[PDB]
Amino acid sequence: GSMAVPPTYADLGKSARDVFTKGYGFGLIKLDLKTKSGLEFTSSGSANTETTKVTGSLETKYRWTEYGLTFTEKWNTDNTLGTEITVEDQLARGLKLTFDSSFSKNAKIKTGYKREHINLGCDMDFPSIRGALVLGYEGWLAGYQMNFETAKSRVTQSNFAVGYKTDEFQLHTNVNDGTEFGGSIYQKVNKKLETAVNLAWTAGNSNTRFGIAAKYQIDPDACFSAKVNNSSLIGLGYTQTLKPGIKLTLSALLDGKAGGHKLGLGLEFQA
Amino acid sequence: GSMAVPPTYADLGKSARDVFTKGYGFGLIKLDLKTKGLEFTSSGSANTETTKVTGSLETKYRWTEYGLTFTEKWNTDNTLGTEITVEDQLARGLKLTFDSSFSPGKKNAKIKTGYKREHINLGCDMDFDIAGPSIRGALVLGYEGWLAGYQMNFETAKSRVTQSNFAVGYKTDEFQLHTNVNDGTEFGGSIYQKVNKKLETAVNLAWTAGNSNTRFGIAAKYQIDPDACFSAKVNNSSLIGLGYTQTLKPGIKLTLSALLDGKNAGGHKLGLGLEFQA
Ligand SMILES: CCCCCCCCCCCC
Ligand SMILES: CCCCCCCCCCCC
Ligand SMILES: CCCCCCCCCC
Ligand SMILES: CCCCCCCCCC
Ligand SMILES: CCCCCCCC
Ligand SMILES: CCCCCC
Ligand SMILES: CCCCCC
Ligand SMILES: CCCCCC
Ligand SMILES: CCCCCC
Repeated sequence: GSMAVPPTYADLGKSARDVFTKGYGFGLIKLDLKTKSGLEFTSSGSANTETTKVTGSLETKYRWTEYGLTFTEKWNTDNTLGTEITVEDQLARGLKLTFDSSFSKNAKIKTGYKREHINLGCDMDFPSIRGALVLGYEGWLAGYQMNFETAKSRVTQSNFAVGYKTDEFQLHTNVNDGTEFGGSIYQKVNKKLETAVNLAWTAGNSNTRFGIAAKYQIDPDACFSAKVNNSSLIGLGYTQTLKPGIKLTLSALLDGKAGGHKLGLGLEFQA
Repeated sequence: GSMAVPPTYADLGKSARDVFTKGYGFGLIKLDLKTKGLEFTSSGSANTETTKVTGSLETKYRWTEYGLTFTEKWNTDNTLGTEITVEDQLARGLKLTFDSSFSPGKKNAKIKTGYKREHINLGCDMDFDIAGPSIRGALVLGYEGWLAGYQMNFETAKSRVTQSNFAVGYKTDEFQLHTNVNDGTEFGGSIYQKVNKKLETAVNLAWTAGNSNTRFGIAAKYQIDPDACFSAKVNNSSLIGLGYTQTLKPGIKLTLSALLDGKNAGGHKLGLGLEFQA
């Protein structure tokens, strides 16, 4: 983040998360194709490694910009269809509201106002409410979030986050429902290498969990990622854009200490 | 030993270091007077090469009920030093101190915030200096005896990173192997092994990027009796080092040392030390 606008609470510490999460894709062979990116068509076909289950997905996205609207369609192989309507920066400079639906309810309305040093958020779920608030002060970041159930009239979760970040170095911490502590350090050495460190421990248990990850970019269109943790789990991640259109991702998981591993492959056609 | 908590970054490879550093004290005659709640530790040392004399008066008193520790430092030259330490009050593994000192020499203060835990050992340093404030972080992880540590010093005056140090090592009480890289151009390794209760061994390794030559050292500590021990060290720079320490009675220990320039007639050094404990 190089702007004066703080990210959303859910997007807090995304840089370190991208080092651990993205670039791997274990235990799934998925084939995705997005086109006409404008009417945005997106096809997704993922096959499972453990259960050998093949599930498909076809996504359409009508987006026309001047009035700030974006329609969304997503139907999967086993019928479950949802629509998403979102207007951006029309009723106010930093206003944004969405509308959700599903098919066999799960309708949702999500409102969020962003400004310089401030990024509030509120979500209406159909019957719970989730409110979020993130404040930025000279590179620092503080955040709070509360999920409220309307029927029980009781707060479900309460997360409080503090952190400091730049485009080169990020540190974030958060407490989930009071009993869960989590921390993540992200530091990029150069344009070609990225490295993140993860920390988490639950209140009431003395033990903790830590993990390290890497993201090494050899060529502009070929990079490598590797992660590990104290649970004797290893993860390798490879990616090579074969040509501008198609982009291949091969990865593997190794169980350091029965003896079942995981292997992942991914192709990303783009026309 | 092999406690669940990893050590401080600066404390990585302390078992090997102690075989070299402690038990010697060359070229200095020192007299320490430790006294027990509060603690008044009086120190008086005289240099052998320049015949200068310094005497330090230290006052410390801890408060176990609230984890507080007060510490005062003052020497012959009018230099004052103060330190306050709180432990395990705001959190279980939390610890944070505040140092303050000035010398009629410069004046500076710093706050050192460090959180140790099972398998973790976090530590941060907020240092306010005359030149510029300096922020120094340190994280050390432990996985089944393996230790991986990192440390950075950040000169905040104008955004720059002063030193970056990456260190890995496998540590058990019977065998401690450690390696570190400093500033990306300096490498250093230590091999600590204790043969038995009576003998300890350490090996030192060091070489700099851009120079073919290396520097190594071998040390040893042999403890003849419960009240007497012997030390020895030698490096590839032709420097022999001996030391003898004997507890004469419960409250006193005597330390004799000598540094002998092995090859090329150079100035030799001799050390003597007393440690009254009362
Ligand atoms: C923190 C480093 C984790 C390394 C784990 C790799 C798995 C191999 C470990 C074999 C002993 C359990
Ligand atoms: C770096 C953050 C350190 C915060 C300490 C949290 C305390 C964890 C709970 C342990 C029992 C009090
Ligand atoms: C020029 C920006 C005007 C901002 C008004 C929007 C207020 C949203 C209140 C939550
Ligand atoms: C663990 C302490 C976190 C403080 C980070 C220091 C960043 C300030 C640089 C201006
Ligand atoms: C964990 C942060 C250590 C301080 C480094 C600050 C660099 C801006
Ligand atoms: C525009 C078609 C909407 C279908 C959603 C039920
Ligand atoms: C500053 C918020 C931390 C809460 C600890 C229970
Ligand atoms: C507890 C964090 C201290 C860092 C001061 C900037
Ligand atoms: C704590 C050492 C691992 C951090 C990435 C170099």
